[PDB]
Amino acid sequence: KREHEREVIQKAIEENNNFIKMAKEKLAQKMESNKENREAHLAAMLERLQEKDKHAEEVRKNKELKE
Amino acid sequence: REIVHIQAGQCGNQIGAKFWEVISDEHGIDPTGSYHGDSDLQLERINVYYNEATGNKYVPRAILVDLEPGTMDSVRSGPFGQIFRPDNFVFGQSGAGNNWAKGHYTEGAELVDSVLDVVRKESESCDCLQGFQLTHSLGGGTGSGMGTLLISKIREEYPDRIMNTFSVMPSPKVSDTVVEPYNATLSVHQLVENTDETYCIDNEALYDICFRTLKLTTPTYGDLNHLVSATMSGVTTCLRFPGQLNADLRKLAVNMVPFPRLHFFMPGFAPLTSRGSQQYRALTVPELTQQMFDSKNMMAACDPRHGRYLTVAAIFRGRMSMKEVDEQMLNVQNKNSSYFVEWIPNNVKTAVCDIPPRGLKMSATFIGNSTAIQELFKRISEQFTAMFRRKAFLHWYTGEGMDEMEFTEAESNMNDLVSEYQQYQDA
Ligand SMILES: Nc1nc2c(ncn2[C@@H]2O[C@H](COP(=O)(O)OP(=O)(O)O)[C@@H](O)[C@H]2O)c(=O)[nH]1
Ligand SMILES: [Mg+2]
Repeated sequence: KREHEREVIQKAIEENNNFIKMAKEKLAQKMESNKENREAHLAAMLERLQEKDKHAEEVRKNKELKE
Repeated sequence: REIVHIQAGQCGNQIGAKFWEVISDEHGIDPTGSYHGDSDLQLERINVYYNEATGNKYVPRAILVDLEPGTMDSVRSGPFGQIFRPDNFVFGQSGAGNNWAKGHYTEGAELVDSVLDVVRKESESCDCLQGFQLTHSLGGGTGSGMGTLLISKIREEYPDRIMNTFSVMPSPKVSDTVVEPYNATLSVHQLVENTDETYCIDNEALYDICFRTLKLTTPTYGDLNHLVSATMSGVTTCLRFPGQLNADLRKLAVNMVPFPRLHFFMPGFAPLTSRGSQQYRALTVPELTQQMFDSKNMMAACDPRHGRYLTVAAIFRGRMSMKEVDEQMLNVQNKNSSYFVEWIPNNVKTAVCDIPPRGLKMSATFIGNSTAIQELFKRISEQFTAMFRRKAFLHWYTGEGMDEMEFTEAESNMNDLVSEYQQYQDA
């Protein structure tokens, strides 16, 4: 019975730690996943704007080769 | 033959304090711990419960236990709060949340060693320790969970000593939480194995007595504890005063327990009285005998006519005709011989004590080992199953490390106990 008593409190500690652990890891993964996604969305935005600049160069270029 | 007293949890300490209050008055001990009585009968066996101190001061051999300081702080400021040895106050701060697991496995396991240090300190002062008596409820967390943990560890360190308990059974009529049947079933499992004598004090019976008989519209715990303290005084009379019958805890056990697991007793008492309500008319002996046997006077909500008495101990108190007592005691057995097992000859024993309790000129305390007690455990088992079949409220327990299997085992063992009682009812 003494050994059973030890196993019960050890189980409670284990499960409590496992809950803390999985919560810590689950959260860290979410914030990482969110950081990548938001950055990837902003990066795609700038890239589209940066080819509007390249396009504008090509347009001004096309006007000099117009004369 | 010294007895070490232990009171655990809210209920345990509230009836435990009331108990020391009542018998201290009977032994002529004031809150200071000084004796002021007129009879030498009072002091002859006062060593059973009291330690002798400086200035011929008497100090209860009592250990107060709880996982929160609330109730024990109320004890220390109560009437006889100062009589208790301050070092014997052993308490945590976290409480048990009416949770058996917390009392037995986590919160209580942290405190139990401190308690056993005090038990041990008391035990070595004893010339010849006969055993322990515990007061507690089975419906909460501390008294139920930690109390049975204490019992198990006391048995480990004192396996040749008698363990006795006053165990308050939970009832929906007087209920704090829904998980009381869980806590109680887990506790009964412990009690069946690790005590020699258990007085089953049913809150259901205590309520019904207050309502139906004492005509108290809305009884409080204080009212309920009037009955408990009266009963506790009576069932320990033979241990506290000189006598030849059931004078120690072991001889009581040998006379009351034909089979080791069947050691759960129905206490009874007469006359039933409410607090303050003064009684002017003293009962005749026939009246005491009839009442103390009536179901309306049993402290366990069981019908004794639904079972058979294995053994009975009776203790009449006051100035009376001991011949009239023996006549009336013999009449009950001879008129209702069917309700006593024929295969235990002369299973009813009677004692008499000249000193009556306070406020009554005479009284009778009943201690029955009836198979009808199964009705108490069946009732708990039904309430247990109703929730357990849906695993309801179990997360409170699994959260402290407990597994469902342990509930199943406890359930099975109590149902076994029931069937054992049924086996002898049809013998
Ligand atoms: N007779 C009586 N029963 C009580 C008292 N206090 C609590 N109870 C009962 O005991 C159970 C609650 O257990 P409790 O002692 O409060 O839990 P604990 O403090 O953790 O040991 C319920 O079934 C209550 O009805 C009391 O003062 N007197
Ligand atoms: Mg309580």
